[PDB]
Amino acid sequence: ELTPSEAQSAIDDINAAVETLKEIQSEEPKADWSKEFDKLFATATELTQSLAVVAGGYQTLANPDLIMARTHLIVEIGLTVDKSANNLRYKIQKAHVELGFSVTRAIMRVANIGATVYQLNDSISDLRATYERVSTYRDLKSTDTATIYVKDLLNKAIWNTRVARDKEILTHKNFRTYQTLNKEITKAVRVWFKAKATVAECDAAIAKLNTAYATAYSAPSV
Repeated sequence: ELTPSEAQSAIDDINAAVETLKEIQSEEPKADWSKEFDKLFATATELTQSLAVVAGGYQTLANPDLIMARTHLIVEIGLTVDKSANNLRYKIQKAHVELGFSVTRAIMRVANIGATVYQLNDSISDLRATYERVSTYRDLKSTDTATIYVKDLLNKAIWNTRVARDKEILTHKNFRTYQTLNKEITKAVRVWFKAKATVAECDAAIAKLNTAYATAYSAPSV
């Protein structure tokens, strides 16, 4: 009942979910949700290999309702982490602990050789229920300690500034212009490393970095 075409669509959906997850893992490596990403990716490989057997016209006796439930759950894990990364960045840490736990449980289940259709489908429901619940949690106060999600936004600004510095400032600007910008980058790096930095300190570091880059970009070329 699972046709080769349906099996290939499942493969494509799984691979798209895995690429989304790898990108987020690159940007937020210490995220609570990423504890078991290694197991998830290995399971995704086993799942697409089993699907590839069907897409290739060979016959496997692996249960189709189970393979598709695992497929739907991997897709859901991808969707959940993507929405969380994009929408929950300033939520209190409790939101991320709870959503990370839901993601971790879902990964453990999808990799579990004893998983049932009911359990996999219930994991999909739990990811959705957990996302909806923690979405209503309160936001961090600017005086709270920055979570790793806020620190990752600062890190992104640091790296964005380094990339732009090498392509636009070192290439065309004064040595003093380059060095001044590097000093401002260093100030942001220190905030990023300070374990007790507040949300406000991270937001201020981002804003100062953007102003420093603008100053350097507007400098006269030579």
